[PDB]
Amino acid sequence: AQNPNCNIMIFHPTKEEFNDFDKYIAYMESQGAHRAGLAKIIPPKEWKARETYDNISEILIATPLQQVASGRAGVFTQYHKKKKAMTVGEYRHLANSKKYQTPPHQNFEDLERKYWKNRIYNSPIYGADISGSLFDENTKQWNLGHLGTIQDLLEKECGVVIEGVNTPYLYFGMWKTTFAWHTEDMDLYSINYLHLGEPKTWYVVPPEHGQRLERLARELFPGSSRGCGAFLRHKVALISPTVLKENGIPFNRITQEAGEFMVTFPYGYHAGFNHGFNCAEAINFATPRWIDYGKMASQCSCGEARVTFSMDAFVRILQPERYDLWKRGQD
Ligand SMILES: O=C(O)CNC(=O)C(=O)O
Ligand SMILES: [Mg+2]
Ligand code: NI
Ligand SMILES: [Zn+2]
Repeated sequence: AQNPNCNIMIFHPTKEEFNDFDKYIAYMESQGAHRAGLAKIIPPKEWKARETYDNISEILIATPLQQVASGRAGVFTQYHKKKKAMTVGEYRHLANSKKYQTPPHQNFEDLERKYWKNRIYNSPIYGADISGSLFDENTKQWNLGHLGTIQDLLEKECGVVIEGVNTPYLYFGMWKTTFAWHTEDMDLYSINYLHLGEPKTWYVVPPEHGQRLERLARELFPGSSRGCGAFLRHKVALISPTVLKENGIPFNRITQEAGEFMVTFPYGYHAGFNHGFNCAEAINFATPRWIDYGKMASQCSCGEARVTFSMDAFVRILQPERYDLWKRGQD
């Protein structure tokens, strides 16, 4: 068995190997990369996502989200308070202000210490989930707006044509902006490209040990667990590495820098934080190996998780028994 300790693997494809996206994912899996839940892909030195980032300031962040925490430093939830619209140029200036900027630090490990110690005492503002793309249309390799769609994968594997579309999303972050512990919708893959700015630190639990993380979360968030049998689908709960180590949960960590891709694998729980002003682009995707994970994915039916149009068909075809109850949650 390849990669039996489930370590995060890092890949350095040549320009030739960067042509065929599906083939390279399958290669990474042949080496055991999925066992970690997360992999890093450093693009060939010849590749670029676009020529410059000099003209992005007029993108609108229609609904910036202030991430307000409750709990203790290592075990907390966050809620998202909607703020007034602002442009990317306005948000970058805000991120760089004395109130929100990254503090002085020695290295990534010192910054990580400061994040876990102090996150809860501040409320950073995240421009998340903004439909669009920063890939130049002429970038032909690993262009997250030109991937094969999940609907076409389901049709190729299972023969059933379904409605729905699959487009990328932009994330504009600042110091302390936080992504809570989750897997993807329908336990899909995700791919995330850090276009510019400061790093993003990731934590991940191997897919084979995901249920250990779920059992800890039910113990640590006991009211949320009674409210919903899949409450991590709400994407609000944080648990620190120190707490995970104290409770024997297997995980790994890695820092992504500008110019790098990360891939999350089906049922790979992940969480993390931004180091400073940055912009990332991400999208879900599928491969043939996903189909069995899609069929087994948990679902929130309490009404909190509220998701895309396109998830309807995935539930309806892969999980017909759950469909009725899940759709009640969506309506
Ligand atoms: O970058 C973020 O805030 C969150 N991204 C992801 O969870 C991802 O790409 O799957
Ligand atoms: Mg612009
Ligand atoms: Ni994710
Ligand atoms: Zn729920």
